[PDB]
Amino acid sequence: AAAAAAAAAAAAAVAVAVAVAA
Amino acid sequence: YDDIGGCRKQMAQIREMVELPLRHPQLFKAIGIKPPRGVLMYGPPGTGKTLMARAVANETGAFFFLINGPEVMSKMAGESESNLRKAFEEAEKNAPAIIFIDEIDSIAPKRDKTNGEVERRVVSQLLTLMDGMKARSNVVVIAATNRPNSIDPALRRFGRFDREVDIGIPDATGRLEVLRIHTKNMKLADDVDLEALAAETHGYVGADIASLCSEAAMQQIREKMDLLDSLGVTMDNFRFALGNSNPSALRETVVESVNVTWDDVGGLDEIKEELKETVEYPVLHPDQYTKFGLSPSKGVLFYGPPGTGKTLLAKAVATEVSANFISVKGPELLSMWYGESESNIRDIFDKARAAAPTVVFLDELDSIAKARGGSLGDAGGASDRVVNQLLTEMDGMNAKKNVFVIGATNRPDQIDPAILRPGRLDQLIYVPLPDENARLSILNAQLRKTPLEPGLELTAIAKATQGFSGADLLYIVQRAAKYAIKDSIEAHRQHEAEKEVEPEVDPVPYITKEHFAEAMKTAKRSVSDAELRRYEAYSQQM
Amino acid sequence: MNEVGYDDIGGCRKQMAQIREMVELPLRHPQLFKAIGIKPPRGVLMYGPPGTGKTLMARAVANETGAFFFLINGPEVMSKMAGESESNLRKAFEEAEKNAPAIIFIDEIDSIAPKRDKTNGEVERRVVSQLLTLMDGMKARSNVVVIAATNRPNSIDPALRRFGRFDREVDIGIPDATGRLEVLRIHTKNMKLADDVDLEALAAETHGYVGADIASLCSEAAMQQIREKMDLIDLDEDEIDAEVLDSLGVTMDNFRFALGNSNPSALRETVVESVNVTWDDVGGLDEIKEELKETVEYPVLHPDQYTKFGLSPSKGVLFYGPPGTGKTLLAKAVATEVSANFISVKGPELLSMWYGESESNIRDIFDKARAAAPTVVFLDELDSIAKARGGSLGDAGGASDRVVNQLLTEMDGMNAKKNVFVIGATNRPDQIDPAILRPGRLDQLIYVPLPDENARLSILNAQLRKTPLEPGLELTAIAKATQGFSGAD
Amino acid sequence: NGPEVMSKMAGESESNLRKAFEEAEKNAPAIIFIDEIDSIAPKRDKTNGEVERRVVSQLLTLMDGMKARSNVVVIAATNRPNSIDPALRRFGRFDREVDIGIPDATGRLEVLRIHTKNMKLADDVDLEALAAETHGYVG
Amino acid sequence: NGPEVMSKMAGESESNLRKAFEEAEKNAPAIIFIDEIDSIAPKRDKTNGEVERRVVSQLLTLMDGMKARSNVVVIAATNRPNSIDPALRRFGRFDREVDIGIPDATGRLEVLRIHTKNMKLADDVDLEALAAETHGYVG
Amino acid sequence: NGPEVMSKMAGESESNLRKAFEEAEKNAPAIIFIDEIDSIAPKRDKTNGEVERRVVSQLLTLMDARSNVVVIAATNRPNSIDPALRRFGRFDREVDIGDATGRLEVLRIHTKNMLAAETHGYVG
Amino acid sequence: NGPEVMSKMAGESESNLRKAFEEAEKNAPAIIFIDEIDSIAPKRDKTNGEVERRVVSQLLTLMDGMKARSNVVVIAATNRPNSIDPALRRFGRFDREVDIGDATGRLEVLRIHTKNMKLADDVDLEALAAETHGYVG
Amino acid sequence: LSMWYGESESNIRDIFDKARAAAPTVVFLDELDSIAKARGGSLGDAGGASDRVVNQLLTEMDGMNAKKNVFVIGATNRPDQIDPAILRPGRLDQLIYVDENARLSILNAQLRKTPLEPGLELTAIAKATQGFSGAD
Ligand SMILES: [Mg+2]
Ligand SMILES: [Mg+2]
Ligand SMILES: [Mg+2]
Ligand SMILES: [Mg+2]
Ligand SMILES: [Mg+2]
Repeated sequence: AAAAAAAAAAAAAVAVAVAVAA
Repeated sequence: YDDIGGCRKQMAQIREMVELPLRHPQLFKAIGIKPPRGVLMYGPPGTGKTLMARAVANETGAFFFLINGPEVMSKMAGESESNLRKAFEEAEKNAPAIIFIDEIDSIAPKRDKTNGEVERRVVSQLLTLMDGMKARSNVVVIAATNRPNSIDPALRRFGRFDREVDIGIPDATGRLEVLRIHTKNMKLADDVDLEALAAETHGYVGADIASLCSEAAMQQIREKMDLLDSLGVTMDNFRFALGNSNPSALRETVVESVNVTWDDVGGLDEIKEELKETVEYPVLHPDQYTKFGLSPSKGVLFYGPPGTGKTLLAKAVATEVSANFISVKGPELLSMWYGESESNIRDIFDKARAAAPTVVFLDELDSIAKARGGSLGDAGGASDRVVNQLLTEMDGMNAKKNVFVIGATNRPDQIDPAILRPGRLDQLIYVPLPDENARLSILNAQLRKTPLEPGLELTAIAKATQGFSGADLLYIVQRAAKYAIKDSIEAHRQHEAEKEVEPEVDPVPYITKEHFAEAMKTAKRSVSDAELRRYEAYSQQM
Repeated sequence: MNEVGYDDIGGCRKQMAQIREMVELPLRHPQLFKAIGIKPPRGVLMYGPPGTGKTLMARAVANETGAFFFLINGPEVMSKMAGESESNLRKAFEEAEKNAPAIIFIDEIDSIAPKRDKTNGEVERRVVSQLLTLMDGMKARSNVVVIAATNRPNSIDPALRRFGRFDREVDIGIPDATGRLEVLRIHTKNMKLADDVDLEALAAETHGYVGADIASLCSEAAMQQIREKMDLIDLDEDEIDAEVLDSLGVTMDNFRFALGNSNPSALRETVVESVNVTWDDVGGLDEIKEELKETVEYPVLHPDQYTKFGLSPSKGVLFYGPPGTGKTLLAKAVATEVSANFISVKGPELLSMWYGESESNIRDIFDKARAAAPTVVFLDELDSIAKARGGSLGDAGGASDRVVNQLLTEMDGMNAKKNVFVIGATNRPDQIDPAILRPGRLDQLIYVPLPDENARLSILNAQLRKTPLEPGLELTAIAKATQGFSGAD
Repeated sequence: NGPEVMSKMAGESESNLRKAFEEAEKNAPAIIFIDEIDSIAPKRDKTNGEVERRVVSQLLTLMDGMKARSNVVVIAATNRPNSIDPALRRFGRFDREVDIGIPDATGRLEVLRIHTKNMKLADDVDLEALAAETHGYVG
Repeated sequence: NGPEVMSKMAGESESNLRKAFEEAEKNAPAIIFIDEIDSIAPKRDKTNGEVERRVVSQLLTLMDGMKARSNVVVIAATNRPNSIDPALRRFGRFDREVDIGIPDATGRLEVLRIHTKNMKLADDVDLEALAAETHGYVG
Repeated sequence: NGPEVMSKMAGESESNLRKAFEEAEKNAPAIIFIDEIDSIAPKRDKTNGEVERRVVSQLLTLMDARSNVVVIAATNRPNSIDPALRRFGRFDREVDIGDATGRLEVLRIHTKNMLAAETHGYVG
Repeated sequence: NGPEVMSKMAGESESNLRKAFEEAEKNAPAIIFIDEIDSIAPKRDKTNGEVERRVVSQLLTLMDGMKARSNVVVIAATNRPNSIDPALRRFGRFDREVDIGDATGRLEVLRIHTKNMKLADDVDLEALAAETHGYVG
Repeated sequence: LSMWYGESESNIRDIFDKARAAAPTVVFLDELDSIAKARGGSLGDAGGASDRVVNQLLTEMDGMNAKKNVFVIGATNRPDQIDPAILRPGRLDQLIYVDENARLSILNAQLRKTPLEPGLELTAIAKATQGFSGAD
């Protein structure tokens, strides 16, 4: 008999960055 | 068949499709065109899919075979494919039957982002079985999915499930038909006006009418159980049930009930009249719209100094307008993950659709569609994507299913020029600082329920406060109330101490004029002259 | 005796009546609903914060109603064999329908309905579809009602909320003062108390506790009494004498101590560190002290007069002045003395590198604040988080702008706005946005000036209240000599 | 142990937790110590994995519910409690939180005596000076 | 190896660590060398991925806990010592942090001799000069 | 290939790399050409993804180990390469494959089975 | 076709691709039609499976493994011009694409389809072919 | 328009890349003054962004040979604020100066799908309105 499986792999994120302006 | 209502055209099409290949196929052979076998149903949940399928099965009398979506799997090695094969074999071998697969998405996920070899197998087996469509069988398939987009596109191929029928949200006539159909077994009182109830059930769709009826019956039954054959649901009972309930789709986004009347918003009379005309005329004079042939505006932006009352007008519209209303906060849409933001904006606008009329109040628009000047600097790199999604979903709304989005920002200078373009959000209402008459109106509207002494002349206060904003007036009134409450507390404490060793029931029945006089010593204008200048400059420039 | 009757639940009389009606009337008086003509609703969803009484309500219904009762734990349905969970659900529903007219209780359905669109599990999507089909479809139900309990209703699948599947959604929310009194009387009907105990004062002084929180209070009070009287009596494992074992009694001091220790479970994550300050510890600032004290104590202690006049109270306040004058000291005094809950947050504490998590943190903080209301929220150095918009050419996606906009909407928007007091403390209010300074958000702008001679003397007396001093020493000269000093100096 | 319960099969972590609690309750009045719960309770709101949500809900239901616990006390240990689902930080589930923090001078002296009672020492060594000069040691 | 343990499945990497440690302990008093722990230990505070947190917790429970270790020693290697969970750097898990840094010129001479001894070279080449010349070249 | 071996599944790209190294070491002394190493070498400090640091550690484990097998790499910008990778035993020799006579030689070798001054900007 | 390449046997898709390519090289200088390439080529960046990557690598090494004595060409039709691997659009496999953006073919399709019914006696299919602009197939 | 050199420049660069890709084409630059602004001297971040935009436009328009036959059409209300560096010969030399009949045609194209009264003439509105525009 066959069977299933549970698996959670990953996701994605979108960071933010502060800069310095002359 | 008569039980299902509000879907005249779709029901006629389904009836033709199901009867012609099942009642007399001689004419189909004579013409030569073979009517299709697979039939799909699409639309919001509860629209009537299962009811319509059961009504077609009963009205036709053809043998039936229900395939519960998630019930096709099995425990033993390799029995789902055999189960589906034997189901189709019995459906063909027994008679010119009809097979109905409920929740097709549960079985035909897709052929791409679909793992689970067993699942893929079952999908391919179903695709093949539907591929082997022999007209001599005289068996048609009816599919009913509430998620028409997430279907395996191979099933959409010609030869299997080719004709779709978008059973959409019922209209006013459909709502009246559904109300009449559902209210026939119930003993309705004489005073009930189902036509009025249907004209008022603006955003209700399908099951929502049934919910309204059930709630009304329950309320009446409790109303007369607390106090036999003298049992009847009245118009006031049905009105109460309708007021309690909300449209089923927009259940999740149901805002908490904050009361506000059109007389509570002091001042801004012409602005409120124009807003009421703009929101009610497109929804009440369709004959006028048709005769004119001009597309009504589908947006508005309030701009002005802080505290002028933009959110108050939005609340008044949400309370008094006879349509649904979904409030959105600026940063609320943003999400950490990649894509989630635009997905949430799309879900919000989709929910706004399918329940027309709707009113999406976007508060503090300088957070959703801000002027994205900085681009060279790398940051989130998603604000442009959000702005583009909002622009596409504000410019892409169809003329049908009018959904007017009201925007509200305190500083319009940061609002991108794109959204303020014709078609997306045209009308720009400016809420100026109240004048003396507006200030008097605001004060009288805010002190409606406040008991006050007989000799109070609010006109003097208004005449004195000249540059004061509505928030300043609210602060003045709250300070007066606080001083009066303190005086009452002190008097009550003194009286209680004396009796422990005397004022009346209310030591301070009314807010004293001296109380307001002392309260107004600490009041000042909320908006300064630089901000007033900048807002006036923006107004005259635009 | 331990069986919980329908009277055990308290503070939720309305919801109790609604659930009792839906569960009993279609069974006690079916004739009434056949006479009216239509069938009653057959689905209920309980939702609210944890520790409010939903599972208690399930126990009460199970104990009271004589009909069959079937229990489904949330994840319990899942299994290892392929396509077996749906078999389990079918078995449960068939047994429920077959045996008798019955009530199924499906606890923690949140975990089983991941909305079917954000979820990616195959077994999960099949369990959702199998539920939908069993709940509604060809031969959906026959004299069976379903009760579900959840803590996050927005996670439930939209198809499950429509009429026909879950007709009524009851909100088991935070109790009110009368609810707290009823809960206290319910929980203290079995434990033996000293007659001096006064439950009304305890219910008044409890401000955000819901259900299990009050239960914890009672338990802790009892344990304090046990560890107050188990000291005089030795260990004595063999036996404890009758004289001590009886006539124990629970004094009000135990309840006060347990109230001084416990805090609402919702705020357990943001509980402030203990600090010992008092009002007499603050020298000078008499008028500001009394104004703040009355502005915080009036809405919470005298609600009838406010409702008599039909006007809402003032909420916000902003201290501003030169550094080292006593702003944070006043905030500490309010935190320790005033009865309302305290959430102390620093200025730049809540910002985060990710996209949107600053505003998510702000929304969570304000949601907690209005959840366990009444609360006072202390925003130290408001010029850090609330700056003018559009000032900076280069920015991290306008995060500061979105933060200030989120603050504006949370402090004033489409919310109930029952009772949250925002106190701001910044020594440079020029960077504060005018929208924030507008009345209705922070309406009271209190300037904390430099102390004069009598205020400097008051401060010196306040600061020397716990130090032994030369009896001949006087402070009047020191006060007369400092003319520009501050409290820190 | 914390991550000891997780398994690849769908519906097996919760089965393991159920088996553990059933074994604990079926035998005698027992004590359950769960170490490093910060890996099992990821707040069920910030996490996105379905199996994590399901395990958290299983633990919450097994801990509190109908016929929840019959004479078993549960102990948990964590290095960061703020990253736990609030539903677990409630009375009935985790009634009371003890804070085992940095010891003081007396505690450090006690620890030194405890750890230097089986080893041999000279007579010139005094522990009080060591506990005084030792400042930030966590024990 | 650093990344060889962890897998995409739910609760399999933790099984890899458990299998490794159990086989070692059952086998004999043994040494366990782990390379590039910085890939396994992202400090549980900057690691969004939940499998990472479970791996760190399982490792912590293996080294530290009830009867955690017996006659088995552990050695770790990371180019970036800072990039590691502070709970690991505590005594009992990783007691002593030894730095194998750049050697002195004498160490360079030793390295040159060790390399040179097997291979065959002309008699004119002297190692002392070359070693003195190469100051920063390591290993 | 660089972007071919990288995936979102945890521990699958490293398993594929280990499988490739075992197949290269199983049959014979062979030549491995791993192309575009700069996508899977983010210098372990500028990146945010865990899989990139994990696959650099996988390359360092499989590379340093080898039984008579030489590896070749390929990149455009050599500064985004881990120092451990550019070490002796892994990438101990760096070859700069960057004129008119070479372009004429390429024209001669490209016109064997089947202009050097005008095509001044042709890479090859 | 696209999704007709999967079989119960694991990896059988590569064996089917090799069998088809060796049959087309064995029989004659011919032409291969690969319909619905969007199922075989999932653009290699948004996908997460492994047998899709394996069958894409097999199709790449089979399009690349054509010598001069094969003399076979391949034709492939697609719906969207964006969900294609750039490794499949590289120089060597697919470089000459056409952009099919008529009335005679529409009249031919009409006379093919509608000639099996008792139609009418007063019909002019030239007007239906002229007034029909964007229909296909 | 973006922050400054780079993103804005890359936008104009890939706009002209799409233009040279879809040869022949017409690039209708609406409101030329807003883009050019006669770079001159402004001495700020906005001045630097304007100068970089003008330099990108000049170096991506002057590189158009007889091949690829693109055609840029500009339109403005104020011709005073346009850059003389963009009104030079060799880049953009034509100057079309731009009525009653066009106003009547605009009113007749705007009143196409409208149920107008039959007894109504628009020549009175055309003669009364002289310096108006299609938007008004
Ligand atoms: Mg249905
Ligand atoms: Mg507002
Ligand atoms: Mg509960
Ligand atoms: Mg301070
Ligand atoms: Mg330990």
